Amino acid sequence: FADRTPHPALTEAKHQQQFFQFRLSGQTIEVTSEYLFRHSDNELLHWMVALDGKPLASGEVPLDVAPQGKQLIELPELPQPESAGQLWLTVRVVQPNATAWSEAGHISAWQQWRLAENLSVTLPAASHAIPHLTTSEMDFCIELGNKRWQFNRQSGFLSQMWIGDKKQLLTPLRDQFTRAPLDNDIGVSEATRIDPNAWVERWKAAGHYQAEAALLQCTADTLADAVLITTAHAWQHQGKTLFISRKTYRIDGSGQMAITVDVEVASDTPHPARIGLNCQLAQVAERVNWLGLGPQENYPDRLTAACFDRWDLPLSDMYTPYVFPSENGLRCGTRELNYGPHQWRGDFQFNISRYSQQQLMETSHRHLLHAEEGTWLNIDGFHMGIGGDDSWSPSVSAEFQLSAGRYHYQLVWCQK
Amino acid sequence: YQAEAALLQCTADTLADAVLITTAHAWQHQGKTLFISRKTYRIDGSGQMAITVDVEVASDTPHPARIGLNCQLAQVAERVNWLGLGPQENYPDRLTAACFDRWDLPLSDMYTPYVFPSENGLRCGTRELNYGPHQWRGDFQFNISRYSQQQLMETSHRHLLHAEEGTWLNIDGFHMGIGGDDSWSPSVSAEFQLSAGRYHYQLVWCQK
Repeated sequence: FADRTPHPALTEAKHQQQFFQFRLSGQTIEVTSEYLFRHSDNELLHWMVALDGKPLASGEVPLDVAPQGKQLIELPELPQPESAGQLWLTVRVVQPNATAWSEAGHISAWQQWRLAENLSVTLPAASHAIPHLTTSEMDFCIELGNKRWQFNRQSGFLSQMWIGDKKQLLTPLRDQFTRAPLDNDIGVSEATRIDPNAWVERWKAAGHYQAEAALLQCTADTLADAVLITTAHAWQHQGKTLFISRKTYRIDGSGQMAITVDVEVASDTPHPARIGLNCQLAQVAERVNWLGLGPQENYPDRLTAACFDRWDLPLSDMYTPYVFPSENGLRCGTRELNYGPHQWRGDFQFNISRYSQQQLMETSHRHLLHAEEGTWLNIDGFHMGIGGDDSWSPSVSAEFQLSAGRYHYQLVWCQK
Repeated sequence: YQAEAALLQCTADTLADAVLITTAHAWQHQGKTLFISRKTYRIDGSGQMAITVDVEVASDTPHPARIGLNCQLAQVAERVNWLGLGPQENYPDRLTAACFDRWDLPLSDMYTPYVFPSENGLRCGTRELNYGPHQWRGDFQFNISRYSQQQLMETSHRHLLHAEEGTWLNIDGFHMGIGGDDSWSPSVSAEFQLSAGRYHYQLVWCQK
């Protein structure tokens, strides 16, 4: 920023430009120096092995590597854990002494890898309680304990949840296919000249920002130990069907709601910016806790610098205050997200903030944004790349466009 | 090639207009779980069985060659009719020459008689497959023949293959590339390896 505070992209540049390169082969790390002139004489290697965020082993090895040379580092016999989960190895190079340009403890390079994984073969504990379905003309209602879920039969969306008598939502949980456009999506360098190839112009012409959901199907069933709700929706613009969404919600005896989503995208509409859900939660909590890539904002084509771990930040750090407001704050590769009493599990991307995608789209300056009631949560199965080879022509590479035609993802929403 | 399936779950429910069967299986070798498969079968009033499959693959096992189903059908029909890429054999990294259309061939053209027997005969990008009275719909790859994968693996020469009873059908959600930059080192590019960790696909099996 003009006051010399960093954008989140500065950390991506730091990692890609590091002077040490690392390879892992079994138990050996190979450290290669990209210095031309100096020996590594102010460097030590911290390693750590963790299992789904919880630490298991650590260590430090002093680096002694000639300019353009290699050093092999053998790790001690790693622990075999009983429990299920992915093991991660993380190395960081730390400078123990101050320089002319850095403080003591400056981290100059890092790298992360997956080691062994144990898949969970334990079937969930069978609960005695059965959730109760009630059916009016307007609604399906599911009660279990103090918990309640309500699905509106005209819209076919989850419209409210209660814990006790405390309502949890301010807006229903609905599909989302759009983002507040980034500067690379707008694709303008001269304010007098408009490109029709720009992502935002293609999305606007096709009607993605205006598409209205039509309900196709909405039904409810009692199984032995669960309630199943099944919905389908079509998004249309002027006769043309752009997207179809088929969902199942399965509410079991433990109180966990499992959501399964299957989406079809017309092959001739421009590829959507995202495929996910959004809602506005009634509460405002101080912290956000997640297990996945961080701690900084990261996108599918800018995530090499983020590391998988357990992160905890205050809510205001989950928003990036770009001077011209846009989509911001995404965290990728997430397995678990905790916010107040809510927990979401899956394999997803999310952003969480006090500003809707709509408010970010209609406001031209950050100082004119005002916090909305509650918190806006965007949970995505899939998200387009952000580009940036330049900003005045389309620049998202084809491997980061959402061009597969069929998409599938699942979440579990529960109360921790 | 040795992994044994262990049953985790198998339950049945009557819905308003359908029956739902739900299964889970773990494939193991010496304590280590290699794959987990969760399936639903939903049999409705029109007689269509809808099958939904979700697979997890351990990150540290080598990427599998395919993710799909197989069975041996009792009947032997003369023709195979499909809507998808053809008419020749095509694989995920060798399909640029095949065109999407409606193809009809005799069963013996669905097998490629390579002198040293191997996996052969795959057709990709398929939306519909008709064989005798059966129809399968989805978005899948298939091969159909009189030889099991096991017989093709254990036999060294094509002239020693013998037709089995009925027909062997392999239906795949996903299939690895075949390589061929050379034949004496690994040569399948990373975009054609099955490295995603989680896989999902669905079929409808019905009688036409």
